[PDB]
Formats: sequence, structure tokens, C-alpha cells
Amino acid sequence: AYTNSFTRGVYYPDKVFRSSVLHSTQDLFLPFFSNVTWFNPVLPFNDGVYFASTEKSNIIRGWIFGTTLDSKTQSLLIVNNATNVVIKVCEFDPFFRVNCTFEYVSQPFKNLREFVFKNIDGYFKIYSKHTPINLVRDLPQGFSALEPLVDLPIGINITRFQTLLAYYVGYLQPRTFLLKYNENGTITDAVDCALDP
Amino acid sequence: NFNGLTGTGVLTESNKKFLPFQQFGRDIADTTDAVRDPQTLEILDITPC
Ligand SMILES: *[C@@H]1O[C@H](CO)[C@@H](O)[C@H](O)[C@H]1NC(C)=O
Ligand SMILES: *[C@@H]1O[C@H](CO)[C@@H](O)[C@H](O)[C@H]1NC(C)=O
Ligand SMILES: *[C@@H]1O[C@H](CO)[C@@H](O)[C@H](O)[C@H]1NC(C)=O
Ligand SMILES: *[C@@H]1O[C@H](CO)[C@@H](O)[C@H](O)[C@H]1NC(C)=O
Ligand SMILES: *[C@@H]1O[C@H](CO)[C@@H](O)[C@H](O)[C@H]1NC(C)=O
Ligand SMILES: *[C@@H]1O[C@H](CO)[C@@H](O)[C@H](O)[C@H]1NC(C)=O
Repeated sequence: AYTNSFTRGVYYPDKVFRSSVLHSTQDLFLPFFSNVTWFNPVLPFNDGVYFASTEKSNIIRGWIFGTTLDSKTQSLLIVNNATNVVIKVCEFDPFFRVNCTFEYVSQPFKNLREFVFKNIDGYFKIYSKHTPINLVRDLPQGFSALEPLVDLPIGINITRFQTLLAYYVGYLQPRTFLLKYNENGTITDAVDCALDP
Repeated sequence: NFNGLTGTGVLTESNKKFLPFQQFGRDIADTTDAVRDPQTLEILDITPC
């Protein structure tokens, strides 16, 4: 199964304040109108993952990111529980039935939840946005940028990932975007410079 | 010197709506025109003397 990503999956490329300006940047972004698979198998991570879900029952518990996903290698486990999120890295049909070096605990995260997962420069970078939508079978149109949620300096190899329990999965590509910042420094629009002439 | 960032100028209160993660803004010459004070988390505008 497959749907249309439209103009979703754009996130703030850095942490610098800008306003009333068109800024040109090159980074790993979800290409506009890219084919986004609509979904529980283990999936490739490739160069980064666009993830979104529309569960009204708080089904998505979290995610597993790693390679072999077994006792041979360090892997990242992100699990959401009541009023908390727990993130750990250890030598770890999961769903509670799912050498530790990373311990992190912070705040938890019709209701469309959008996430971007990157694994670059030793950082597992998570971007996130939460908005209401009026559709169930597809992703909404219009534009909304994802602010960074957490920067995790866990220096591990990720090639595959799995979702802990509908959801959508896309992949990021090296693309150039022209981003439009409004008077409050919010990215309100964008152009995918390689979409068409 | 703000958290390692140096320069010369007049500091005033900023009215820029920085997001919770942003520490400084940049101009078209890639100069810094605003910073987040590392102790008070106050946003300050930088206007050259
Ligand atoms: C997405 O993939 C599906 C299934 O292969 C195909 O039917 C559809 O045309 C594709 N859409 C786009 C936008 O590439
Ligand atoms: C943890 O590291 C030690 C190496 O001293 C290894 O023997 C042990 O099996 C590792 N844990 C797992 C689950 O492999
Ligand atoms: C969520 O899980 C963590 C495990 O680190 C635990 O410490 C915390 O108390 C749990 N929260 C609740 C409400 O049970
Ligand atoms: C991650 O593991 C895979 C195993 O198939 C390997 O091919 C790849 O080069 C490794 N990447 C890094 C950065 O270690
Ligand atoms: C965001 O920009 C709009 C102008 O479109 C303005 O009316 C609104 O007050 C701004 N938000 C804040 C917090 O200043
Ligand atoms: C750090 O500095 C900030 C800003 O002046 C102040 O609000 C805060 O109380 C200070 N904290 C400590 C631990 O000294």
C-alpha cells in the first residue's frame, strides 16, 4: 500500500532564528509528493526516516532502531509510558514484551503525529509535530514544519527499525529546499527545488 | 562574550519570537543580530555601535 506525502516531512534544518526571509538549504528531507508506504514488519532505515501516524487510541508505543536487532549489537529503544518517555541504548514480535550506555528520560510525545528520524554525526535526531486532521485514510495537505524534539548523541549504527504498537513510512533524501520564514520565524511554506522545472 | 560568541555592539531587549531551542539569529552577512543570554534566557538584540 502507498499514499501521497504531498508537502509533509519538512523540519527546521538548524537552530538559528530567521524571519521574513527565503532561506536556501541542503539537507535530508522527504521529497515532495514522494511515495509514502501506508501500514508490522521490520523496515529499512536508509538515510533517515519519515514517520507519521493517525491512531486515536494511542497505539504507537515507540520504536526500535538498530541493525541486527539482537544480542550482537548496541540498539536504541524508545518507549512511551504514562506521563513519561524512556530512551535507552543496550545490547538488546515485540510490543511489556519488547551493556547499557545511554540513559535518558523526558516528557512524553484525528491526532496526527509526525516524526523525522535522522542518524548523522553520532546523533539520532528526532523532530516532531502534533496537529489535528480531518481525514483517516491519507495524509493532509498544506504545510507545517517540524521543530526538533530531542538531540541524542548516541554514536551507534542504524540500518533498520521497527514500530512498537495505522502508520506511514517514508525516506529522506539529499534535496535542496527554499524555506519561507514569516515574521515570527515560523517556516510557513517551502519549495522543493528538484520537484519540477 | 555570550557563551563563546564575541563582538561589539549595543544590547537591547529583543521582541523576536525565538523558538524554545533557538540560541541566536543571523543576518544576510552571516553576522549575529540576536542572542539568548546563557543565564537568564533573555533574548537580546545586537545593534552595532
Ligand atoms: C506509489 O506506489 C504504488 C504501488 O506501487 C503505485 O501504485 C503508485 O503509482 C505510486 N505513486 C507514486 C506517487 O509514485
Ligand atoms: C556484554 O559485553 C560482554 C563483553 O565483556 C559480553 O560477554 C556479553 O555477552 C555482552 N552482553 C550481551 C547481551 O551480549
Ligand atoms: C515510566 O517508565 C519509567 C522507567 O524508567 C519509570 O521510572 C516511570 O515511573 C514510569 N512512569 C509511570 C507513571 O509509571
Ligand atoms: C552498519 O552495519 C552494516 C551491516 O550490514 C554495514 O554494512 C555498514 O557499513 C555499517 N555502517 C556503519 C557506519 O558502521
Ligand atoms: C504571528 O504572525 C501573525 C501575522 O500573520 C501575527 O498576527 C501574530 O501575532 C504572530 N504571533 C506572535 C506570537 O507574535
Ligand atoms: C543561572 O543563571 C540564571 C540566569 O541568571 C538564573 O536564572 C539561575 O538561577 C542560575 N542558576 C544557577 C544554578 O545558578
